[PDB]
Amino acid sequence: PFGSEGEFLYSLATPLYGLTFGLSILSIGIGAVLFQKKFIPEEISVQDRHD
Amino acid sequence: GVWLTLFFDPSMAHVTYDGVYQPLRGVQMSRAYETALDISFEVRGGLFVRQVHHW
Amino acid sequence: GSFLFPDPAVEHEALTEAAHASEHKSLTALKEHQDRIH
Amino acid sequence: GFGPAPEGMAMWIIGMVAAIGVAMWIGSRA
Amino acid sequence: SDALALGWPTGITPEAKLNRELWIGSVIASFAVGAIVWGLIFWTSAFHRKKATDTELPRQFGYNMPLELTLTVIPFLIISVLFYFTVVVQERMMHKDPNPEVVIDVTAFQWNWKFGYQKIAFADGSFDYDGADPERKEAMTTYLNFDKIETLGTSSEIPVLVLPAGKRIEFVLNSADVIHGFWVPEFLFKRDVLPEPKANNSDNVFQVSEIQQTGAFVGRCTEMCGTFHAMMNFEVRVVEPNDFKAYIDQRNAGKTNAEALAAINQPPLAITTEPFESRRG
Amino acid sequence: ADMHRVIKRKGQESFNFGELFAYTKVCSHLGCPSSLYEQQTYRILCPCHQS
Amino acid sequence: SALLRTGKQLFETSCVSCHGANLQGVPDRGPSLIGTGEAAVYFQVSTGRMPAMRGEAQAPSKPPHFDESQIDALGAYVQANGDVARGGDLFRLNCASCHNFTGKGGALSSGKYAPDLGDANPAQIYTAMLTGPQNMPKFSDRQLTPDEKRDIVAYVRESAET
Amino acid sequence: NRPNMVSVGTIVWLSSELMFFAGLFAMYFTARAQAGGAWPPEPTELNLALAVPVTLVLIASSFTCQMGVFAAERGDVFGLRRWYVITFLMGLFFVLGQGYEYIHLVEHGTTIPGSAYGSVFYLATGFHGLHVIGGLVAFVLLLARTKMSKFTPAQATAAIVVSYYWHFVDIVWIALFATIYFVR
Amino acid sequence: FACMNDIIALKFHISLNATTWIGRIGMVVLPAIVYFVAYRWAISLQRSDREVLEHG
Amino acid sequence: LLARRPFPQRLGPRWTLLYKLVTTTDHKLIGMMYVVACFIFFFIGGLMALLLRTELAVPGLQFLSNEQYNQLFTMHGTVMLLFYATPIVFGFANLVVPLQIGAPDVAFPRLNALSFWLFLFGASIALGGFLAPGGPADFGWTAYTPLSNAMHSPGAGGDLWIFGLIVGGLGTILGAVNMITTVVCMRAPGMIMFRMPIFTWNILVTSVIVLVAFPLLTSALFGLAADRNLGAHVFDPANGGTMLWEHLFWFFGHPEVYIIALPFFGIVTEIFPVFSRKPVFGYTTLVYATISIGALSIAVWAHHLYATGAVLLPFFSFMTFMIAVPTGIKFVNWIGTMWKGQLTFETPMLFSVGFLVTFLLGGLTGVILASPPLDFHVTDSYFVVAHFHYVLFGTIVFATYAGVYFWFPKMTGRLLDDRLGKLHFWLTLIGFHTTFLVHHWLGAEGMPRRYADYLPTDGFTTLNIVSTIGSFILGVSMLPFVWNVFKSWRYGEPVTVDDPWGYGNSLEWATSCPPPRHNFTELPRIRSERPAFELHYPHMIERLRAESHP
Amino acid sequence: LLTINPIWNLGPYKPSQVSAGSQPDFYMMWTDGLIRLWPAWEFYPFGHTIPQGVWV
Ligand SMILES: CCCCCCCCCCCCCCCCCC(=O)OC[C@H](COP(=O)([O-])OCC(O)COP(=O)([O-])OC[C@@H](COC(=O)CCCCCCCCCCCCCCCCC)OC(=O)CCCCCCCCCCCCCCCCC)OC(=O)CCCCCCCCCCCCCCCCC
Ligand code: HAS
Ligand code: HAS
Ligand SMILES: CC(C)=CCC/C(C)=C/CC/C(C)=C/CC/C(C)=C\CC/C(C)=C/CC/C(C)=C\CC/C(C)=C\CC/C(C)=C/CC/C(C)=C/CC1=C(C)C(=O)c2ccccc2C1=O
Ligand code: HEC
Ligand code: HEC
Ligand code: FES
Ligand SMILES: [Cu+2]
Ligand SMILES: [Cu+2]
Ligand SMILES: [Cu+2]
Repeated sequence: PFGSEGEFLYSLATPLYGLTFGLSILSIGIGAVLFQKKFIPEEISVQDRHD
Repeated sequence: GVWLTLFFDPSMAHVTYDGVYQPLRGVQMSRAYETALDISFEVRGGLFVRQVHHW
Repeated sequence: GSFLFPDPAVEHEALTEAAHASEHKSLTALKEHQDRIH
Repeated sequence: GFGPAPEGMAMWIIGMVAAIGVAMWIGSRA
Repeated sequence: SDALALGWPTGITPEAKLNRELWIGSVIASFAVGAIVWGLIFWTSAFHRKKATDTELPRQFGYNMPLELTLTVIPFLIISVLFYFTVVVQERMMHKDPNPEVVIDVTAFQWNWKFGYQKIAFADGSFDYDGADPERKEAMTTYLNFDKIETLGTSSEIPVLVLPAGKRIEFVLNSADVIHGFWVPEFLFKRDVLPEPKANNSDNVFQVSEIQQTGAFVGRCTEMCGTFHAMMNFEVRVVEPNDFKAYIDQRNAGKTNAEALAAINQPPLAITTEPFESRRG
Repeated sequence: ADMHRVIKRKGQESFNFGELFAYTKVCSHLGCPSSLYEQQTYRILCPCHQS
Repeated sequence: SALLRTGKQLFETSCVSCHGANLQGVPDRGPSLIGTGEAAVYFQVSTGRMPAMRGEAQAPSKPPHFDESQIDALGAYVQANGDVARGGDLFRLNCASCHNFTGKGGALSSGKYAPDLGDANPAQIYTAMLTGPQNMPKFSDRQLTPDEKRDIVAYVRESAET
Repeated sequence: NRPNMVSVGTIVWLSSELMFFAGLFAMYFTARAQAGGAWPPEPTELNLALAVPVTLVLIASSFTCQMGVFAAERGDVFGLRRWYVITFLMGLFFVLGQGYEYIHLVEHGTTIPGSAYGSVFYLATGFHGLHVIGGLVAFVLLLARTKMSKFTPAQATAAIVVSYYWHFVDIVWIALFATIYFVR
Repeated sequence: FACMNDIIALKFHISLNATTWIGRIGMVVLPAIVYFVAYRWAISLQRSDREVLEHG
Repeated sequence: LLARRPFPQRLGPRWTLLYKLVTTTDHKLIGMMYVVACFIFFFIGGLMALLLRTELAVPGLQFLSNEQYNQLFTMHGTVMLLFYATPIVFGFANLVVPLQIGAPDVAFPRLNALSFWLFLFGASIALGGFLAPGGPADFGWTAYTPLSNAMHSPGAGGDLWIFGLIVGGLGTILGAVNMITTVVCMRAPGMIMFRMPIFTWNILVTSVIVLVAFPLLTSALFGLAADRNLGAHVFDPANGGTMLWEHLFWFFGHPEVYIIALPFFGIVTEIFPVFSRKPVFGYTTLVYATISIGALSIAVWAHHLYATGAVLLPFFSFMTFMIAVPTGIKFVNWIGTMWKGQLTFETPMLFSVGFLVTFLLGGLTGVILASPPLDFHVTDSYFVVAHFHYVLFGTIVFATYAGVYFWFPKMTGRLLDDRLGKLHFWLTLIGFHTTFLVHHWLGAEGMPRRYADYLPTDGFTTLNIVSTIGSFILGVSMLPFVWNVFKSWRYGEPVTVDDPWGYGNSLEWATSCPPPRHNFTELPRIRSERPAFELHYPHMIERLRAESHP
Repeated sequence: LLTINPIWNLGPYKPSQVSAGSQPDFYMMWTDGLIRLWPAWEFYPFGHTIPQGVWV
């Protein structure tokens, strides 16, 4: 409750679920872009659409 | 949203709260509102999955 | 180099001769494909 | 207000900025 | 004369009769200078481009260095004469003589005036009030000079102040909330009141020598106070010194200014100003 | 103090008893409860669409 | 203490219409209570657009603006947080422009008198002084100590009763 | 033989910010003279500890920022980067050092309302606290700018004028350290 | 920005009565002058692309 | 032979201005955006005075409320001084200063654009307080601090006033950084700091004074907003305070008056040797005069504080007399440069003469007001409001219209019309006899300034009617000027001529009108104080040296 | 990090209660703003009525 003793550790429950879930795959997503930008070779492929 | 329907009861039948949130104690609420207050409060990390699902 | 320390400048002229020619290869690639169509 | 209006404002300046600003880094400009 | 001073009332104090005397000595000395420059701008309206010179013959010259040294000292000498006469007058004004002979607090609160009488001691030693109390002051935990013969002056009473017309008169200028201004237009002088003038290194109080006329004169507020700044018209009267001794003694038994001015056959309300209808509602 | 500035309805002429009135909270347009009172100038502002 | 279940249900029944911890759009909303406490959040604001919940000279009845137990409970719910003569003179100096003359700075007709203050009492005055008012700057902590607030409240109360 | 326009355009501007701290000193001295009967910290005590170990960091920041601006004039793009990260992390120690001094003086003494000294302290040293945070922004926007081009003399000129801003902030704090702690 | 006018009323300090009259008058006026400030913007962006081709 | 187009292109294409306005660094275009946007604010601020002036005519309080009057001399005093008169300084500076020296551009071209757009959004915040419920700033443009508090002035609009003058306040500090470093670093080869026309000196000197005044105001308005939004005890009368604002605002207040006065002394110095065909009499005398007024204007701030109790009176008395000496020298160097040479009263010359006629009463009543016994009676009266409408309205109306009529066929290439130009002067000056001359009489007998309503028993009725009839004549007079500009912008007689006024002095009259995008096609050989008079007239060079020095 | 919808502050939907900020999400905000801007235009073509809600 609002004037309790462990109220501060409750108010950091759902932010600690956010900056540890979301910052994990943000950093996995950043590292997987930086593998594509820096190691997978740049290619320019042209495909004739037959539409 | 598949997660969030494992805990939600969508009826409108009236029932008093008698749960864990201290201001809303003994308030005539629907069961759709009491289980929406059980996701936020009485499910471990259920407020997170509820807030992700709205954003 | 790094954000604080450089590379020994033999590995710099190799990473900028093969970098201004790896984009010049990209420029004559589309130029010799645009002239094939038109 | 604390309902949908400052939450809806915080969508466009935090969420969609960091969802367009990512795509301008993954994608190109042509 | 009257037309040379640009719309100036003849001052009722002799410290303002010196002030109007400096004004007429300053406007005429400026209408001298303002007609020299107009006599040179409109003299070049006799110097047009006339049809007599087919070629440009303007006689171009730029640097007449024995002339700017003349027309720098001459504007410096007119100032150095008319600066000496602006320190003598501001020394004769604000004289600060420690025989008060009446002290009138003004206590300009939010959007009206609250005059209060303090110790009055004539040169004959006749009236000698001597004891406007500080017991009301110590209840406020302040600085405002509270008195016993104080004039409330609500928004429809338009507070008529009464001071005798032959003695030294001292105005302790405090204020309650906002910076107001204190200006009788016949006292050719202001000193706009401040909230806490002891802490702002302000002078807080001035004196006039005497009132050399009788009648009743207007009072106005000048520095801005807020919405009803234009409606803070106080009003002063100048009864005889023999009639003023009967004023406070009728007042000390307990009446109002609508009743205390009837005992000395004065008009009970203000005569040069009136309450405002839009402020009353 | 303000009784002469009261205009009764043509049909609802005598539906009051001693400086009292009873109007519905459910407003006459889309049915939100009108609750704001405005004790200075008598207005029955409703929060949903500001009638 | 005040029952916070009653306080929540009273908030929902009577204040949710203009306040969701936010302020009412129409005119000027009361807004979130600053330094929320029984002393100021309890004290009503009859002056202005806001309606007066507490009714002076009111016996217990089913139709009522507010309930002494209801008021305290709601003031508490909103407040989650998650020389008498000498005092009067000081109040006139600080509030001399508006309080002086017992009048109102905003409106000449409006006054600090009991008819203007309705069901006034020392506690209601102290509380509005502490956090001041909707249009008046708060005085506690920021400007005046508790003795000074208590003394100025007493002076205003004695002046208005007499 | 041309007098480095951007350097002239900064020191002409840096004389304006001295007048911004002229109206903030003139609030301090007029609340010390015409309001201080006793010494101006009446319920508080200004500790020189945690005020001397944070003003000896800014003085050493100017001893490392000027070593960075020596590297821009020579051509060391990486020597310019090394001595500004020292200057950034020691300027960030000043904000975190003084920012802990403000928390020590709110939950223990005078906050910004409710004190005559409490308003002329959190604004004289407060707008200096925003000219350091505003200065550390200019180190991020300069070191990241050295990562994008060939380090022209225009990249060096941009590092001259950020250095002049940091020495200005350093000297103004000496005019605040030798005013409010020693001339109490 | 007219559905949240009560939040514009409280926080931004404007009105609750005048935020519909800047909406109801604005519903006709503002989409009429965004047509003019974008048709004359999109053409002036075209003329900026011809100065980089003619001159460089 | 010599194939041309009959009449030049009136308006351009569909879209040659909307973009290329947003993305511009051309000082010739940002100069024309300061000028046009300030006349948007010369009408918004100026129409507020006509609503002030009809309430005062009939002695009742007719249609404006009491509180609505008090928020219409603030928003009139703010918009006229700060949102019209301080940016039109940098309006004429962006048009002319890179031209009068041999410069291609201002020094920092993206702080020229940023200094404009800080003004245009800083000005629409302060007068964006009419949208507030409680209206804009009730307190005056001086904003004295027991009146401007959290509980005396509670509404926003007063707070929007404060942060509309720090955004525009930043917009002039950043503009004075340009105007110094342009003059310091970007002159033509052969242009020295001297032999450079006096308008560029006045922009050089006032750009110093902007850096002294406007940061000190910005430091005061962050001190006032800390007192209002936060709780603070700066500007509190128990802590100095209510005379602290009297010393921080007026230390801004008088050297902002003198950044309004001096740059429009330089336009008037620019016009006299063009129309009276002989040089500036005492050129370097005007250089040393401006630096003195640039130095004296800062140490005289408390002449606005004579009747607020106690300041040091003999210091600010004598030093306020000291500005009358160099401005008196600047009048000797205006009649003297107009003296022997042959006159032609075209509309740029006509307005500079009406400058000399009307500024004199403002300067004469300035030293009337500078002495405290003459000031103790009229210090917050309608004698003051009479004073600064002979001394602002000279520099800001009769010397901006002197400069707009003089650099309209340089910035646009069209001659602004003269038959519709002489009408605009004599609808202004005849409607300026009638407006502000009578306030000298009206205020010294007891009508103080900032009053909404007065009483009909006073003798103020038959003199406020005179000052209201004339105020509409001064309001009608803007109508044959807008019609002059709106027609002669795109219509109007072309100038295929590098100097339309015949005898131009400075370096801008040697380039084409309008100039190219870097102002110059051929720089002339600079050897004297006026380049474009040695050029266009080679046979006068033996007379600019021998026939000088009487 | 950012809270989105506290349904525990305002209680259950009871038709007697009231909420001062009754607003939809931003995708449905233009529908609520459309109701506020249309003026009170009703018709009454017969004994029946046509409310303001036909214009939305
Ligand atoms: C206060 C709320 C704030 C909350 C935060 C929410 C903000 C959203 C996140 C923004 C995400 C942006 C993209 C991120 C992924 C890309 C990452 C990347 O590197 O790609 C490179 C990318 C270019 O890559 P490229 O496509 O390959 O190159 C093509 C050409 O270069 C192309 O050349 P060009 O001509 O096309 O120019 C391209 C460039 C043009 O360049 C620019 O225009 C600007 C460049 C810098 C932008 C970012 C600066 C800082 C970001 C915000 C900082 C906030 C501080 C205050 C917060 C207070 C909170 C209390 O434009 C862009 O790249 C688009 C950037 C989008 C701007 C974001 C706007 C932020 C909105 C603010 C919301 C405020 C929240 C209010 C809510 C309040 C509460 C309800 O450049 C960038 O985008 C840089 C962005 C970096 C931001 C990340 C955070 C910075 C951390 C560094 C701190 C260093 C510490 C000390 C270091 C010591 C010394 C070094
Ligand atoms: C850009 C606009 C302005 C200029 C220029 C200007 C020039 C002066 N002003 Fe001023 N001003 C005051 C004194 C002077 C003096 C001495 C000069 C000088 O720069 C004027 C220079 C003199 C001349 C240009 C004449 C030169 C011609 C010749 C031929 C020289 C020889 C003649 C002499 C030496 C005459 C002396 C002899 C006599 C017999 C009078 C005073 C006085 O203590 C106040 C306070 C009033 C109050 O209490 O509120 C004041 C107030 C204002 C205000 C209002 C502030 C407010 O709202 O409170 C504004 C807006 C303003 C603008 C301007 N003012 N002035
Ligand atoms: C730059 C400096 C200034 C200029 C220029 C100026 C012009 C005038 N003033 Fe003034 N002024 C007064 C009268 C006039 C008149 C008749 C004019 C004239 O030159 C103005 C000419 C009129 C116009 C120019 C209006 C033309 C309107 C038209 C043609 C229609 C407009 C149509 C539309 C659609 C508008 C929107 C247009 C768009 C483009 C959107 C009076 C009263 O008779 C007071 C006393 C208030 C008091 O009690 O203290 C006063 C007070 C002041 C104060 C002291 C403020 C204070 O105490 O707080 C200052 C500093 C000042 C400066 C200036 N003043 N003036
Ligand atoms: C493109 C388009 C809508 C074409 C319509 C075609 C057509 C002719 C239709 C005829 C029918 C008519 C007249 C429809 C009228 C429009 C209508 C009533 C509904 C259409 C809804 C709709 C599809 C809208 C799309 C527009 C939209 C929301 C975004 C596009 C804006 C663009 C191009 C980029 C966004 C850039 C961006 C991410 C900015 C973020 C930062 C900013 C400035 C956000 C601004 C912002 C926005 C945009 C909010 O929606 C918002 C909502 C609630 C609170 C705050 C905000 C807020 O701050
Ligand atoms: C349970 C407490 C509570 C309820 C319920 C409540 N208010 Fe208020 N109201 C306050 C308090 C406390 C203030 C004083 C302002 C402040 O909090 O700073 C106030 C102030 C106001 C004001 C401003 C008055 C002024 O002079 O500043 C208005 C208007 C107002 N309320 C309207 C309403 C309306 C309309 C309702 C219901 C329809 C309502 N209030 C219900 C506690 C309440
Ligand atoms: C600068 C403004 C301001 C100051 C200072 C101020 N007040 Fe007020 N006060 C108001 C306003 C406005 C109201 C009207 C209530 C409202 O705002 O809704 C008010 C109302 C009151 C009321 C209620 C009167 C009624 O009938 O409702 C009391 C009691 C009061 N004030 C006491 C004080 C005391 C005690 C002081 C100082 C010791 C003080 N005030 C200083 C502005 C102020
Ligand atoms: S719901 Fe539309 S008016 Fe309340
Ligand atoms: Cu007053
Ligand atoms: Cu007044
Ligand atoms: Cu001045």
